[PDB]
Amino acid sequence: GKTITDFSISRSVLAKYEVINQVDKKFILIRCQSIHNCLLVLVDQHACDERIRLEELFYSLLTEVVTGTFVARDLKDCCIEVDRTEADLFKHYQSEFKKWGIGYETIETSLLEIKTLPEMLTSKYNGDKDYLKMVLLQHAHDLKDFKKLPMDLSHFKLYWWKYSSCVPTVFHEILNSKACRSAVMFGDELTRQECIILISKLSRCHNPFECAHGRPSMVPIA
Amino acid sequence: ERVNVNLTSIKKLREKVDDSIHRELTDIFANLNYVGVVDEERRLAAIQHDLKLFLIDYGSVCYELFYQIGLTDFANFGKINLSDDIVLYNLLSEFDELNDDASKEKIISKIWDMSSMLNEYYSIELVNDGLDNDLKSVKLKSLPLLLKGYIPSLVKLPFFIYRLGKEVDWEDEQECLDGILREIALLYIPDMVPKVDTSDASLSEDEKAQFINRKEHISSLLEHVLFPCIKRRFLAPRHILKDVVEIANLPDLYKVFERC
Ligand SMILES: [Zn+2]
Repeated sequence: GKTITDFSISRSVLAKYEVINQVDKKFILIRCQSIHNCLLVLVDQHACDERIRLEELFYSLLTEVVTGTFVARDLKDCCIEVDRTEADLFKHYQSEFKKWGIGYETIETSLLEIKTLPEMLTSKYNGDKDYLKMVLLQHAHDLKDFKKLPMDLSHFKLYWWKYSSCVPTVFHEILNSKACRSAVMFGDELTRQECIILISKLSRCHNPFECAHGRPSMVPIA
Repeated sequence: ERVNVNLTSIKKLREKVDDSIHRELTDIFANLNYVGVVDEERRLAAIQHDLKLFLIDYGSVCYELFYQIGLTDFANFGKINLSDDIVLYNLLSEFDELNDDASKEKIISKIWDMSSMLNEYYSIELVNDGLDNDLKSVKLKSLPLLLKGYIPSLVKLPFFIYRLGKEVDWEDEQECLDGILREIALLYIPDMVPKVDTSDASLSEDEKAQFINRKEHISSLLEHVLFPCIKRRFLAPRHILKDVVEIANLPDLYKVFERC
């Protein structure tokens, strides 16, 4: 069997590096024999820590969903007014929303009765029926418009990133904000040992080259 | 001259498709009789199989069709060549989420880094006028030609580049290649034509005329290009069973008008 040569070059880059030290309390300076295309790289400490945290959160979320252990907290006094086309869309995707803890029933002018929600979404919603409708509609439309593929549980190691694309936008935004807020900031003091641990964890990431908001985590400076 | 593809990622993606094909559902498509468009917004059309009338989600069927042509014709695509110029940095200006240069350039970089792969395996030709550093001058020269006589609508092109960087996982061969096929399929599917109230006197004669012309275009496209292709080579996957609904059994209708 054959593969594509360019896929392995990115992974091998970060494995051939060593930490020099923290720079301007914002970056981690790293250094790369066999330096044909690869020397000095400045890593944003915030972006780095945020990426480590994001993939831990994404692994926990998809492990819970794939194994059917994802918590679905019961919700009371939650009925949202929907159009006929909206009710049809929700009736069609009821089985798909159940996978993410979003449990509902379609009445009839029609009304969407939300029975259960994941803890993550219960927090974000905070009684706002308008927000919850908009958020559930966004996913239903994403599925309908082939922007999001449905969660296939026919397959069952758990490689979370193979199911990363199925994750609804609202869950993605929550996980990005949680990882961002938990991460080390600019101006924060890091010891050389702390920098070594961060770059070590980063090199084991599925996507070490960007932060939680699609911007680079590092820049070459040599 | 057809090039042999021996990639394990492509072999496993083809097995996934082959295993998903629903034999009875494919037979309905293989022997279809296209009637016409039912809904341009919800992308619904009517077909006849045997003496039964079916409601089809053509947007869903075309998605699966173009993904399948993509897998079958992988690394063997014809090119659609593009006064008029196409700059990726200009296309991404439509998105308010990409307010900064770093966010826009990250998308272009991911694509531009794998330009040799995209041109060889997908015929997605990316050319840059200046040096490799300048992402602002990165242009799109050509796109794959999945179907002879069919040119995809470039309305969805700014979304194709955006999703190529943001939605595609470039860190895994199988997920990357599968993702690129899904983005081509989504770009290639015929556009939704949202409902405009023709009876509304407030709307201009230009908006009413263009809505009619957009409706005529999709009708002409499905009849002369898309459905003959769906009938010729579409293999229906099991998950499309909900996108194929029987709306009439014509023998039951004959009795209603039998004695005139
Ligand atoms: Zn952040």
